[PDB]
Amino acid sequence: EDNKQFFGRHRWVIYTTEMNGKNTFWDVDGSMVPPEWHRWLHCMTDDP
Amino acid sequence: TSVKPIFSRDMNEAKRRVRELYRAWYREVPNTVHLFQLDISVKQGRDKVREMFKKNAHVTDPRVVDLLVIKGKMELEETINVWKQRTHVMRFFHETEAPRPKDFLSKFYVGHDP
Amino acid sequence: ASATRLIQGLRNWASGRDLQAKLQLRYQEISKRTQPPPKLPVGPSHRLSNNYYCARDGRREAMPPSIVMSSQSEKKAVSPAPPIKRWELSQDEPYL
Amino acid sequence: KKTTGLVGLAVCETPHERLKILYTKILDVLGHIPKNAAYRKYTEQITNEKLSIVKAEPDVKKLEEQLQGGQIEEVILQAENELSLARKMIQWKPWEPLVEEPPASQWKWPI
Amino acid sequence: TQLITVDEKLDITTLTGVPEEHIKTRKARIFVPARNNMQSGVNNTKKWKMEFDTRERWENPLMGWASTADPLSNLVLTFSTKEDAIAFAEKNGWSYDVEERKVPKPKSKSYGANFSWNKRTRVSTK
Amino acid sequence: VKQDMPPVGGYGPIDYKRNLPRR
Amino acid sequence: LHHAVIPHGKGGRSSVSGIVATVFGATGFLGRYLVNHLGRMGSQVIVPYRCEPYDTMHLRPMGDLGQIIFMDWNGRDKDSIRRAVEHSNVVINLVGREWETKNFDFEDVFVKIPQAIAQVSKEAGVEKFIHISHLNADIKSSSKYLRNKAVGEKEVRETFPEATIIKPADIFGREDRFLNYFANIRSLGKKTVKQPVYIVDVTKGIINAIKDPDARGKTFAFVGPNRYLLFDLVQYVFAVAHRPFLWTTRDKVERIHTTDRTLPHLPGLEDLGVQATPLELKAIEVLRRHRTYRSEIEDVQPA
Amino acid sequence: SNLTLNFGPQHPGVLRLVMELSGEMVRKCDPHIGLLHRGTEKLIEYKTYLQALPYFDRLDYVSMMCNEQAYSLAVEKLLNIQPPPRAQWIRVLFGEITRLLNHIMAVTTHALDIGAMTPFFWMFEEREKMFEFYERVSGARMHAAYVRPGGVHQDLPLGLMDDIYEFSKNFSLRIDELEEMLTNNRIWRNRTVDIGVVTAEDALNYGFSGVMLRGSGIQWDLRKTQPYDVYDQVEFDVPIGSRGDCYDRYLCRVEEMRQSIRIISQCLNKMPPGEIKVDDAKVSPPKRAEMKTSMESLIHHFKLYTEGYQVPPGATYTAIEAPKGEFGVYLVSDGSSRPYRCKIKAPGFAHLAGLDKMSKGHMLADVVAIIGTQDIVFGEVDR
Amino acid sequence: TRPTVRPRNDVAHKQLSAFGEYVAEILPKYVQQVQVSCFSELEICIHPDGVIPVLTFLRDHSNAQFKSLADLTAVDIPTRQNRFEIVYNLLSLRFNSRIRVKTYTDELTPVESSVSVYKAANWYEREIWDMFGVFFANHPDLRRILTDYGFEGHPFRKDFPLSGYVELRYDDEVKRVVAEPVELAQEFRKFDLNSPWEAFPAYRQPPE
Amino acid sequence: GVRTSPTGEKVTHTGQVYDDEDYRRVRFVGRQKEVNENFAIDLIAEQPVSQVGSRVISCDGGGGALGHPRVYINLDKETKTGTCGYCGLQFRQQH
Amino acid sequence: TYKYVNLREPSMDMKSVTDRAAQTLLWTELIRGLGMTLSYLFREPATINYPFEKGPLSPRFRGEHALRRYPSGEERCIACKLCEAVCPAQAITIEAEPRADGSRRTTRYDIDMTKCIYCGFCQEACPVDAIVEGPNFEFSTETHEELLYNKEKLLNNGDKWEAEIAANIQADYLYR
Ligand SMILES: NC(=O)C1=CN([C@@H]2O[C@H](COP(=O)(O)OP(=O)(O)OC[C@H]3O[C@@H](n4cnc5c(N)ncnc54)[C@H](OP(=O)(O)O)[C@@H]3O)[C@@H](O)[C@H]2O)C=CC1
Ligand code: SF4
Ligand code: SF4
Ligand SMILES: [Zn+2]
Repeated sequence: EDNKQFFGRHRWVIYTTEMNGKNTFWDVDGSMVPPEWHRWLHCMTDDP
Repeated sequence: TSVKPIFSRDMNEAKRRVRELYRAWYREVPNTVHLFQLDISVKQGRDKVREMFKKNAHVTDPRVVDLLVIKGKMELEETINVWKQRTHVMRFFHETEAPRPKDFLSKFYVGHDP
Repeated sequence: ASATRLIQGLRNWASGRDLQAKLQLRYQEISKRTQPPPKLPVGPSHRLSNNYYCARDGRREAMPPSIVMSSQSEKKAVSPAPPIKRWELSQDEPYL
Repeated sequence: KKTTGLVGLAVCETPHERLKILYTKILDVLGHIPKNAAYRKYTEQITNEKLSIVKAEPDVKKLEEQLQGGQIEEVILQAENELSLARKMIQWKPWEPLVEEPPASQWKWPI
Repeated sequence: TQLITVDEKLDITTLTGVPEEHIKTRKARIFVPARNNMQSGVNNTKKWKMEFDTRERWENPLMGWASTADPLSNLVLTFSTKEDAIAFAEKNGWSYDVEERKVPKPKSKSYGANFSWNKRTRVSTK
Repeated sequence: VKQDMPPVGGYGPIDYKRNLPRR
Repeated sequence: LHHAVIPHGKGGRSSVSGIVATVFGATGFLGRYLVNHLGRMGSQVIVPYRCEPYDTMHLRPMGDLGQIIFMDWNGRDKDSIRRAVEHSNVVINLVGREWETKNFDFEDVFVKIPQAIAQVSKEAGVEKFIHISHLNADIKSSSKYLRNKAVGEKEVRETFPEATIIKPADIFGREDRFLNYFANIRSLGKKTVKQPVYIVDVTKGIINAIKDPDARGKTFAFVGPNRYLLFDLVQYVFAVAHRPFLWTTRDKVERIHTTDRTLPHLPGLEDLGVQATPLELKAIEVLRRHRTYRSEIEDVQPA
Repeated sequence: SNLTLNFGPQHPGVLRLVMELSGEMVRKCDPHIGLLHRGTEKLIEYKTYLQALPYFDRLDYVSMMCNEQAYSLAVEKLLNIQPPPRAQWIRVLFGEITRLLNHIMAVTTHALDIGAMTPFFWMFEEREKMFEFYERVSGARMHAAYVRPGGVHQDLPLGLMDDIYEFSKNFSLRIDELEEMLTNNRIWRNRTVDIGVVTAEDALNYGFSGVMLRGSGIQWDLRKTQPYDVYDQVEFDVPIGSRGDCYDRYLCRVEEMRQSIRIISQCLNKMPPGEIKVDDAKVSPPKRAEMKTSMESLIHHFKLYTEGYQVPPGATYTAIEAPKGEFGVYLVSDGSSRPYRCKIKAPGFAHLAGLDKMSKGHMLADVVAIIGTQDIVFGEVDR
Repeated sequence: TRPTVRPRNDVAHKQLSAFGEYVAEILPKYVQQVQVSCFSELEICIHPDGVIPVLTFLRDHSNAQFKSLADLTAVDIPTRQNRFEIVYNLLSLRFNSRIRVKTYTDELTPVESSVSVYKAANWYEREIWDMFGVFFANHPDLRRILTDYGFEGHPFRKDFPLSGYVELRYDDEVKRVVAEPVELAQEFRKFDLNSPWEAFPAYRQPPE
Repeated sequence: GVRTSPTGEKVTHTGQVYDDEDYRRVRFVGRQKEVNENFAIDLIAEQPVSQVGSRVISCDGGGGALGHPRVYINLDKETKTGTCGYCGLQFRQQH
Repeated sequence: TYKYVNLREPSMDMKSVTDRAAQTLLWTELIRGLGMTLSYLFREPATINYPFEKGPLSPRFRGEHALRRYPSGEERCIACKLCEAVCPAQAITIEAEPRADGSRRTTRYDIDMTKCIYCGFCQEACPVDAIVEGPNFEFSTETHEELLYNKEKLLNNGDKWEAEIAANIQADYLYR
């Protein structure tokens, strides 16, 4: 979560490889985030 | 029951207008079957045009025949223009029915159908 | 914001609006989310010992439409309404 | 004045005498209307009142804001339209009694 | 004007576009609907409903729904008298069965006879 | 109490005039 | 039969007909038209494909919502084929490429493919297996194609005895092989009788054979109503294609120079009951793509 | 003879147009419309009031709250309910927001339909913030129902009006920059001045409404003549056009955007903290706490969502100043829980009726400019 | 009665009563019902021999301008002999008033076709012809607007069902779109929502 | 946690498993029958039977406007515990 | 109150006519429009990177509805058919049976996501808050079979998260 950039570039995610054995280094989807960070990342809160 | 007419006074003008419209539909088919690039000979098209005119043969009221003349003249104008496509002119025919029979016995083998 | 001075000056010079103060990127005056929970007031109902529904029966006040004229030395010739006044130019810069 | 607000309505040049000859033609064609109809009474009443407003005006803007109808040439178009319906209502005989009634179980709504 | 003089039935069935199968195959039941017997209210009376017969409603083999080959089945035509119902049913072409309107019988009930002396109308529980 | 959303004593002005520099 | 196998109501588009058809091949020409008529019937069509999902995507919107189903298979493993015919009312065998490959030949496609599927459909316990074969498939020579189909007919007659071997002539249609092969040329002049038959009459015959028993076991043959000469056929198709002009293997040219003959020892269309159509109507249908803008019906009808 | 072109449904909205043109300068054009026909009136006839409210939300689709406001005021006019004042002020604020949205989409899609590409992107960033406001208010991106007959449902959350204030300032600067970009742009003035003149007599006989009446002379605002709500307490003025030009009509739309900014400013400054919905449980549903700990509130919730509220028998026609014009709804209701027949007067339909007089003496690029210059969405034109 | 009840005005009610009486006085030939509702909008219920005289009177006559035309519809009512009700909805410009001229007709009668005195009624009349089925005589063009060309049945009637009789799908036999009888995938469950107990006593019709 | 028929396919909480004579076993080929493996009957028989010292007691559902509407239930039978229709969780009395 | 525009005459003063001529010849305002486009050239782009920064939303967002269940308990639904009664698309299909315990329950609760217009009327009509329009936009389905949610896809979707749905409801249960 960065604070200096504008509203839309507050919070980003960096995905890692080998979460279900799908070779997710390339072709990264959505939907890989657990739901508490799905509340946090869509800017519905102010607390992690 | 002094009813206002549409066009006519009795069945005489009704017969005159429907034979005028049939003459127009007769001279209107081969132009369209050359234009829209159909797959059906001219004689079959004329036979189904006269079948569509023989379908409503038991109609007697003059206002109703006047209104059918109006319907046919509207559709003949929409077919002499290029507004209607190949789909609607083939939709007048019936090639994709696999038609249900009319005997009681084959209506009995596929039942619940009076 | 958070840009250097030279491109800021060229933005201000290529369009003379002093563009830095209003630029439509929202940074700090986004409304702070997870506000405190609200208590919502109740208006002119719920007051005990006057709320007979026969009083404010707005559905049943709808009368059937009245009629007259049917099938079954006189200053007259009325209009449906008084005639509508010609307007006037507003004062907030009439010819923009 | 010059170039009023309406687009296809080019300006007039003599309001007073044009509107007066319009209303003399109104009273003429209305003089050809039968008498016992109410239509002659109401039209002749409102047209004599409007013409009598017109008879004693030296100005233009005073006639515009005093006589209702608003803008000055819309009054002239309105007068031409009323002359057109006077010519049409010489025909059509609307003061005759009612044409044949409905089946009378019809205009009740709630079905 | 009024030039046409004829006293004949109307034949709109060739104009209304519905095919001959659904003209001469189905049938119209014309009836006052019965009072919904769990409730007690005859506001559901006073309207002659025209309805059609029901037909096959099989099971949609992917979910378990009620598929149907019936356009006309979900109609209802609320009328106000039997005569206009018969006139519309004969005009628009299809067959019709007109059922009967069965009013509640005007009885005579009396609390004083619920508390009688020698009769057998002795409720013995109130 | 009440927790609606009124403004805080009235907001500021918002310009509504066509602004051109005619330079 | 369990419930949800009884029919219900009218035909097609979530109108449940009573057959579940496992249709082998089905990605090419004839299988696509047969899936078209089964989706018009309102059935459940299990198509197995070994190719890309794009071709079964092109034949996909035929059936209704979830009526047809897709599954993978191969020509090597019996387990995927038994998984394809786990539960099926009927199964039809429509397979065979008109040219060789490096992995599958004319040899053993028509011997190793129908034996394996007929074995696993007999062991899975289905009825009404319909196998198509080409006409004049004989042990007599001049085509590896035709001798392999003759061995295939004998083997599918030997194992699974209650099968319906059915055989069409050189069928022609909107996306034909041989008539389009005639139009796409540049040629010789000889004499050979040959009778095309139109594809929708053939697939109406197939659906009547697949839902109309008393035809189980007996082999059928499709005979077009024309039975005429090849040379006037080529000149008629050029005259209707408005061009004068006076994978191309040797097996294909010997097929179109094989004299197709018919024997009435097996019944045709009338004992099954569907009308056949002549050439010229559907020929004017398929012969588009003349020229930029560009009737003379020949109708040779020999013998 | 003459060239009978058939402009199909490709993009130059979506229509079919058969033009018997003379020689790059036309003769007889006929719009075949009805390609986007859905059956809204029959569907509303077979449904209830609250359930068929989204049909009135989406029969017009660019305006998204004025159509809701028109249908909800039809039902509130027939049912004899005055909504509470805070509902009226939020309804006015969102009417002005939707008016701003529809005018700015009409401006940008007319610019792109001519061919200018970039202010489309600028003002659609602004309209992305507009949709952020709609998301925070209701939860939907575009098709917020949100306007029940019986006032605004489920009032705005805490912390919104400051964002609307910030958006007001920045949007005033952005529309000033749009007038900086275009508007005395020379080639665009050459593109549209003398095309599509409309006489006010023909503007009344052909039944033009809204912006066409402003452009062709006569002063006619529903918001000024017939205040259907609290518009009589906010002070604004309407722009009038001198000549019947397309450039004039563009100027009129831009100044209606600017007056929408004024009304939003005064509506923020004069918000009363009254109440969300009406003081009648038989029309609006009761709130959920009273529903749970109350018997009569549960009964009214249950019947009000199954059967719905009934409507007394009668017929009404109301019409409000949507950004396209006099958006009209004519309800006919038998006394029941379903409406008997509704019908919709579409300003786009009435404007497209006069396409012959707007494109009689001009060329076909001017025909595309005339089709663009009236905010016609081809879903509302269908009814 | 003060909160949450729509306050009615009586000045507009008295004026519309007086004006409806005035209209029915000056046009005695064609006028049957003159009704003012509770929310003050005028309705004049009309025999179908005077559509052109009533609208030529009402567009002109200088005491009621009524320049603008809105909704035209002919609400499809069964139970009557004359089914359809054509509703011309006239809006003035100088006056701020709304009147509804409601003329009646049955299925097979030409009304006098107001296209010559309201040019806005061109597509309105063509749309009512296509959707309802009311023919309009002495009229330039009647075609099918808002419907398919191969479609017919006049679908906005109460007699035409909700789902139509035809349904289109693409097929590969004839390589085109064809029309087939409707085979829905779900029933369209019709709900019996019209509960009893007479929610309005003021609208009770007298019984037999 | 879940039962399974001898055809090899999982039953649900509703006993709707297919027979040997269906084709929906073939529509499940290659794609899993996504059954909820968490039954709703057995997560209440594990709940403690509450014992409340009054006679007629309330039930909310754990939170104002988070839960079912209030039901007041009676606990006067001696062999059958009272049971909320909304909740499903029992109560008893103590005196 | 009307404020009408397009009223100027060409001023025959020499400065106004020579300024209009200089505008016509020296290309003034076209270079001014170029200056405005350069002023937006030298800005920062107002784009967001999608697969790493999902865009902002609201705590009342509507989409991907699923069934809730009680805190440490059974299913929350009753099969009271309020949502089937209010569903304007008529997408809900409920068939109810009671189980062996005696509480009234279901057998079939099928929603067509294809028919669903996503109003919120089934969110707000449910008295016990069983069905709630969820947070997200994750459908993107290759087949038309899979967009028809059964009761068990709904319960797996309500068990894939409750913490999100409980957090949104606990954020916004005092408005509705
Ligand atoms: N002239 C004609 O058209 C006539 C044809 N027939 C018969 O009709 C059938 C179909 O012919 P047609 O459609 O024209 O041509 P195709 O070759 O295109 O049809 C055969 C089908 O089976 C598939 N297939 C073929 N070989 C294999 C293999 N080794 N492994 C897997 N799949 C295979 C094909 O491709 P894919 O693998 O991509 O699915 C296709 O789906 C044939 O059996 C032929 O004998 C009979 C009489 C006349
Ligand atoms: S409204 Fe709620 S409790 Fe009622 S059936 Fe629907 S989901 Fe179940
Ligand atoms: S949100 Fe979807 S499921 Fe819920 S009521 Fe609306 S259409 Fe029905
Ligand atoms: Zn409980």
